[PDB]
Amino acid sequence: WPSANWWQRYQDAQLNHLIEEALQHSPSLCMAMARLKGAQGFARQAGAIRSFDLGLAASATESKVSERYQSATPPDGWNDYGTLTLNFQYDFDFWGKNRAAVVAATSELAAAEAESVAARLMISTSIANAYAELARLYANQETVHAALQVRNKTVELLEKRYANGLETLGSVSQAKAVAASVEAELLGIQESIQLQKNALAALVGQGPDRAASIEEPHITLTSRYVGLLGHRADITAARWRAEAAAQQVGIAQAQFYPDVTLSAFIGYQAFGLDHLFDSGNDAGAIGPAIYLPLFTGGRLEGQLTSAEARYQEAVAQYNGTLVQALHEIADVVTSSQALQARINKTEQAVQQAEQALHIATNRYQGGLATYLDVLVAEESLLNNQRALVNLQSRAFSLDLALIHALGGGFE
Amino acid sequence: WPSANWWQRYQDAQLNHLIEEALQHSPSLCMAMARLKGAQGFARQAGAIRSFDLGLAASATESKVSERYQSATPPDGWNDYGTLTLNFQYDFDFWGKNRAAVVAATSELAAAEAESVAARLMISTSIANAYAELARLYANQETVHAALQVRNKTVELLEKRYANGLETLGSVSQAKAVAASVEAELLGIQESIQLQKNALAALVGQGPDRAASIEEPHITLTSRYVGLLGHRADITAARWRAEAAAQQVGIAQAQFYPDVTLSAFIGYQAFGLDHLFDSGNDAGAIGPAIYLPLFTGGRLEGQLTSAEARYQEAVAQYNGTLVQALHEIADVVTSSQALQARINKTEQAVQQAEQALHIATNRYQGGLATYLDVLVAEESLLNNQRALVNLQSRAFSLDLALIHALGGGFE
Amino acid sequence: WPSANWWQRYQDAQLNHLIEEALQHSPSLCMAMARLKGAQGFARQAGAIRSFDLGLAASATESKVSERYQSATPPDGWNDYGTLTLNFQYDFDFWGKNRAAVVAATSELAAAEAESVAARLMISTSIANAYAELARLYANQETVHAALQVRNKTVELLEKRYANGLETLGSVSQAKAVAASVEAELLGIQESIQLQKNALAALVGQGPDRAASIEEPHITLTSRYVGLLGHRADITAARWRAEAAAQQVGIAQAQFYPDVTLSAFIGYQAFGLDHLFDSGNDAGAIGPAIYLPLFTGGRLEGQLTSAEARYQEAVAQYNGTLVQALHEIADVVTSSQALQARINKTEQAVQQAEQALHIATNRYQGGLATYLDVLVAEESLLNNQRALVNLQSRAFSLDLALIHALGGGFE
Ligand SMILES: CCCCCCCCO[C@H]1O[C@H](CO)[C@@H](O)[C@H](O)[C@H]1O
Ligand SMILES: CCCCCCCCO[C@H]1O[C@H](CO)[C@@H](O)[C@H](O)[C@H]1O
Ligand SMILES: CCCCCCCCO[C@H]1O[C@H](CO)[C@@H](O)[C@H](O)[C@H]1O
Ligand SMILES: [Hg+2]
Ligand SMILES: [Hg+2]
Ligand SMILES: [Hg+2]
Ligand SMILES: [Hg+2]
Ligand SMILES: [Hg+2]
Ligand SMILES: [Hg+2]
Repeated sequence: WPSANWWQRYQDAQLNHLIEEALQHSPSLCMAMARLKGAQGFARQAGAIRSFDLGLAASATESKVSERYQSATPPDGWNDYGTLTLNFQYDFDFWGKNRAAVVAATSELAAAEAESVAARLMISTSIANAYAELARLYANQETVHAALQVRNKTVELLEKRYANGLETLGSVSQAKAVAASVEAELLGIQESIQLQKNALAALVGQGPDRAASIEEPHITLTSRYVGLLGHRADITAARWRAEAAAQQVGIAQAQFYPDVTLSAFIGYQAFGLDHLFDSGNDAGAIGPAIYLPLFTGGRLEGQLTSAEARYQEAVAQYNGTLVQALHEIADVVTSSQALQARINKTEQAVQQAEQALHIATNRYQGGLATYLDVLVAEESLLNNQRALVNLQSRAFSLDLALIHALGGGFE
Repeated sequence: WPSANWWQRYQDAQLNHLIEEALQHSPSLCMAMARLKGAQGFARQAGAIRSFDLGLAASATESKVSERYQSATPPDGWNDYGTLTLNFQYDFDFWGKNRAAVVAATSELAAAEAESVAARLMISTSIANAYAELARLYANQETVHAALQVRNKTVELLEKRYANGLETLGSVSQAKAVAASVEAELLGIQESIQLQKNALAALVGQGPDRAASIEEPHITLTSRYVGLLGHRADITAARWRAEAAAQQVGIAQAQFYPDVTLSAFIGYQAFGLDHLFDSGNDAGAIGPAIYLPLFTGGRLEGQLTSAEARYQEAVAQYNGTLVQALHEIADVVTSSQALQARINKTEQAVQQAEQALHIATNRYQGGLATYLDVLVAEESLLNNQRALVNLQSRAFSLDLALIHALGGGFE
Repeated sequence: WPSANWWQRYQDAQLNHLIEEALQHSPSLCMAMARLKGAQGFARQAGAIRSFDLGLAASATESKVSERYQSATPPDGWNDYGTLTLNFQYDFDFWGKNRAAVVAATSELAAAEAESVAARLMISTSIANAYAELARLYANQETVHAALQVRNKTVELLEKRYANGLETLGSVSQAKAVAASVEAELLGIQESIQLQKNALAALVGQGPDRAASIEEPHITLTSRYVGLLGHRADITAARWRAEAAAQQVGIAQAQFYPDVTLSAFIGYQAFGLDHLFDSGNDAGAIGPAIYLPLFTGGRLEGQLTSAEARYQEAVAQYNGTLVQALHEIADVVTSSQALQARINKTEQAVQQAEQALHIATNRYQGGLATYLDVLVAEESLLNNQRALVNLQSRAFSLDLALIHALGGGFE
């Protein structure tokens, strides 16, 4: 199914180059890279909760103690003190709170990894879809330009006839109005082409000088040959975020249980900075502490409610993502299955209108039909030719819609 | 005005069932439920600030004191100590800071309650609007299919005539081009119908198998029979959020004032863990503390500026919501008042075009008018019939727009 | 180039008044003001990190000390204690962490200042663009109303003719269908005009009574006469945010280095509240402390990774903004350069169609051409006249697009 570099299947080295440029260096690329690195840093920070912490502390203080407060034998006046210690703290994690925190953070990272794939897909498909439109525009340009050549040929026939007393000025004027209108349409298409090149340049992270070297597409379209949702990075990301939320419910539950910590220090403390290192002025301690909240008035309880709510939200978000992915795939299937008959009937309208015009103009070049018959046929032909070109372009768009709906093929 | 289950007024048990399904269980539903529960948990957490807090603390420590630091008679060497205490803390709230915090949180909850109603409205109206489009599509299907039957009948008349030397091949070819084009339009409509069923399935939280049982709508539209803004949950929510912001200004102001707290503990402390419970090794304390910031270099001041700014923003947000609600209601009124005359003139175009076609085809079936007169009339008729069906559908859309603009009728 | 009050160049005091109203008082205005004040408050709060902090603390405690814990000569029973102190804290900032924090906050403020300019631009251009559409609608109203007068004149000619046996009922019916359709189009345009007035009222922060005094625009369009990006407030804001992020990388780096603080207090502490102020019960201290983290298990490291990621994101965001601004300017140039030829060819279609109609109707008023020739010409004329009016309106839209792309002229 969809390749990793799936755009290569269209055999357009243009398209290949545009996507390749965007995926090597472009702002959308860099932002996606950055957002993944962010999640990596966040995961790293979270994992620290399961380590011990070590720090060095030192102080020098000039202090005067109250004479009648907490010491029966306080030193007199202002004296200097110093300390210099190595300090240690470790949280025991008896209920798994901190482990759950790390699982939540790593689940977020897994979601971030999936989102980086989704970002690659969003870049490549945004370019391919813009390219599809460029191709559609160039097709409409060819169709309208060819019609213009004909409209001009009709004016000049009708003018030669009018000159020889074989046609009216009304017909001539109408034909000139038709030709001017078709040319106006062509100019609009040509503007759109250039606008679309500008957009492609921006999509690949470049200024508008990149647009100057964009040429007519040459796309080769080949027919291809619930279980279909496993390459959807959005579903994967939402899965992992629902896992992270579940873990956060666990954290909130574990906050009701005793927290057991271990602290320690070792170093020197002295009355007199010049005595900091004297024999006997070492100090140290180690021991566990436990804290058990007994009544918080709603803090622990409310936090648990909020964590449950976030889990429920995340599950609903996952469900929504599944529903939306199935909708997207269902639509691609619907439209893909409808396309051939649409094209078929529109081809038939083109061909019958082309016959109509051929007969109308033969008859005109021989004085049996009016100019009006020609105008009506010309208009019907052009309208159907444009409809056809747009449906042919739709085949490419639908192939791209399938690739998007399947989530690409990054692997 | 708008009922609680307002969609029932259209007398389409289909529509009723789709909305009912979505409101019983669907991802959009669940996310809305979850976001309300979240606000409930947040409110619960906030209310804790006005309670006292109670906790149990215990520790066992092996400690060596410096010989010449803070004790004139320090114990020698490394000794074991233990503590086990019940701890209590209460913030007095003399300036109402904490009360304002709870008012802010409960105001947010009231806003969240209003937003849950808005979410129900967004679900039901999104479904009804998608349904409106489904109905419009089925109407265009009937209109275009009926026209197709006629186009085919015209081909086969013109072919019988051409066969008998009474018509040209040009006419025949044009008529076939017209019929193929009308059929191509029909196929496009039929695709849209299926796409719209897919969308309805997704809107009610279901996979695309739900779409398979969606049938043609049968909507019954009945005419109905600043003060009109009280069912707007968005205005209510913004109201309450502006209240919450106002309270937060109060909090920021109160941070300049003295904070008075009460702390207490009771328990046991001992040199020697085996002596933890000995007579005389109980320890306890109670008392108030007061802290008054005297200079913070911009922390309190900046926090007040930020809180005032948030209030101003929230008031502007409320004002914007009022303006937008009035715009929405004004537009519904504008369009509702315009609709009948639009329909009237478009009905007149339909009927006159239908007469034109009838005369053109009678005249054709008797050799007085061209095929061209028939083509022009057929085209004019179909264009006007589609315009009419779209305006008739607009009546339903406008009724739904009114319900949305009034904020529904949940009560 | 673009003035500060650039809309004045269109010489429409209407437009001037609408924009002026919105910029004096409107919800969008107020929200923008509020968001700037917020950033000001945040900057103020951040700057506090470089000041010292002063506070007053007092306590009164009833306390019972354990007999055999930490004092060899503990007081007996429950006794009262009091304290009353002035407390001082100052962070030294040897590595520039706190300075970087303030630079980051002031850079955010500079970005907020730029965004307030962008908000002014978004307000004025949203109004001008809505006004452009209002003008376009009024032009289409004039064009369609004038065509309607003609369509009605054609019905009544064809009816007088049909009455005298000189025309068919088919022609009459077709002409009536055409007129009804043109009137239906007019009614739709008139609805749109009123909807557009409603939108303008909302855009200037007013209820729908403001819409009642909005009249036909009278815009005067005058031709004007990478380096072009310096008035883009979005680029400026993104610049400053990338600076703020860079500083935050510095903060994260500086967190690995020793933190040196200074603390002090002075006051009174006493056993016996009635002795709080007794000679010798003063207490005080001053001194520096240093903390150096030695191992944090990923906290410092992960924070640095996250800060680098945010910098990278912000740089990419800046780059994206540059690319998007260049795209916007490139499009304005593309479309501006295309416009004249589009208008020219469309003017030619109008004029030739107008000749066609004139000849068709002269010939009709003299029995040489059919009604059909008239219908075809009338339709072609109207279609081209509307296309022209829309292209003329486009000239105004493009001028506004240029002003937007250049970022206005606030100075
Ligand atoms: C990473 C280094 C950790 C060890 C720090 C040990 C600090 C205290 O250590 C010391 O202090 C005394 C007072 O001078 C001496 O009497 C000692 O012999 C000595 O062990
Ligand atoms: C919720 C329980 C709160 C009460 C805890 C009281 C702890 C201290 O209580 C005690 O400690 C002493 C030392 O053993 C005794 O001499 C006592 O008679 C006793 O009151
Ligand atoms: C802003 C005011 C700062 C100064 C506070 C000084 C508090 C301690 O000050 C004092 O305490 C004693 C005990 O009564 C006396 O013996 C003193 O003479 C006196 O200096
Ligand atoms: Hg990057
Ligand atoms: Hg990069
Ligand atoms: Hg739920
Ligand atoms: Hg649910
Ligand atoms: Hg404001
Ligand atoms: Hg304001």
